[PDB]
Amino acid sequence: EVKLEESGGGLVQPGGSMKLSCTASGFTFSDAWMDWVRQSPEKGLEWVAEIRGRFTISRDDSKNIVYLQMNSLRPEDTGIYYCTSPFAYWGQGTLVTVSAAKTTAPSVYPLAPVCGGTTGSSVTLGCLVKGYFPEPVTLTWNSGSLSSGVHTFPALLQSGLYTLSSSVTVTSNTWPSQTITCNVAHPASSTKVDKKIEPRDPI
Amino acid sequence: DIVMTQSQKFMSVTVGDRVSITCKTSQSVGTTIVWYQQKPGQSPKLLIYSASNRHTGVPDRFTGSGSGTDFILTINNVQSEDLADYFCQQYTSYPFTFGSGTKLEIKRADAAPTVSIFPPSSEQLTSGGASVVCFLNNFYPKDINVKWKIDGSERQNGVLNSWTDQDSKDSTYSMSSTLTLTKDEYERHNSYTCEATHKTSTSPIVKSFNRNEC
Ligand SMILES: [Zn+2]
Ligand SMILES: [Zn+2]
Repeated sequence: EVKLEESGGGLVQPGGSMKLSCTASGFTFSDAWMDWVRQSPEKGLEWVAEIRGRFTISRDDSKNIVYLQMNSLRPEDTGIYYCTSPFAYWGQGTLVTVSAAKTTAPSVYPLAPVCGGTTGSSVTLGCLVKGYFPEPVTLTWNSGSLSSGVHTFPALLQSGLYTLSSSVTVTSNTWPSQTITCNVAHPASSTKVDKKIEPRDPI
Repeated sequence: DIVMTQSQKFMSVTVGDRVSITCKTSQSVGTTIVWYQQKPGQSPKLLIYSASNRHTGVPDRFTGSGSGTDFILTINNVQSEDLADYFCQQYTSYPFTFGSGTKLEIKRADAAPTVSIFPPSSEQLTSGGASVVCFLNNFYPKDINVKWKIDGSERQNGVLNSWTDQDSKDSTYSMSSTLTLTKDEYERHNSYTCEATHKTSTSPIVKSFNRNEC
């Protein structure tokens, strides 16, 4: 069977360099076409040759290894880089993150409903997690006891820092009698925050 | 380089139906077309090559057709395990460019979004920031438009919209829209509005607040 396996990914700063490796087995290495394709939400699937100087493919003198040397990297080069022997054989993909951010803890803000009093049958609360790096953060409600009616939204890059939010919806006769708390944890900064959601008051 | 266009980014299907995914090449490529299937967290997987030649192990429900510039991947009797992104690719000219992708989704009855708006928290205002958040939850179909207004005028910059994946239980979508402002900007203007336009209503759904009110 054919096996391709990438390595050498991770974090790197803008203008920096990184060399990816891909070890191959199950065929005669020099008889095979070996290439690199990257995937991002913005650009989709791209052959490294489409990005063009900055991305150069080479091979090991003896071993079954193909390399991808990446230079002068930019934030837009962030994505998953696949080793491939076209068309059927692909590695697992390795994540390359290009960013100048230092490790930064999230600011966690509770989002209670409008002060006026939206009331109605149901009530929706929120929890805003802003300005953290790197990914990921884990967000739960009431130690994970409240899972129904929850929408945690994927993080987006805002400036050079990540921001995400989460909504939770419950019947109007629960909150604020039943306490509701979003629990946010960020392993990289060693921070675990619990923010209770409380009704707004006049300024 | 040759441009491969898949006009549909999302398609909704019912299990048992037939679906046709289109691919268009910017140049004549004969029948040098490959189709891939990609599930989340996995590499693309080869389905068809030479436009219509099915790869080993692929169910015969998958059929590729077309020649020249217009190609079609047809999935007959669609099953739940066919939910995935589908990509076309040409190999008449290197780089062997990929299409933009088409995700298969579940069809359901139309459902209006539940909209709720949230002014900046007290604690954020003390830290010197001001974000206005709008949740639009549990709607179908996916197509939706959100407009932010400040004292009646539309506001375009500083807006980030984040979609959830389709829900595995009720097949709906949810969206988060965040208007980021400076504190001094938030404290100058009065009215803040979140307007949602969706096919379930002729009129847009409007949620708003005034900064000084309660
Ligand atoms: Zn060969
Ligand atoms: Zn061949």
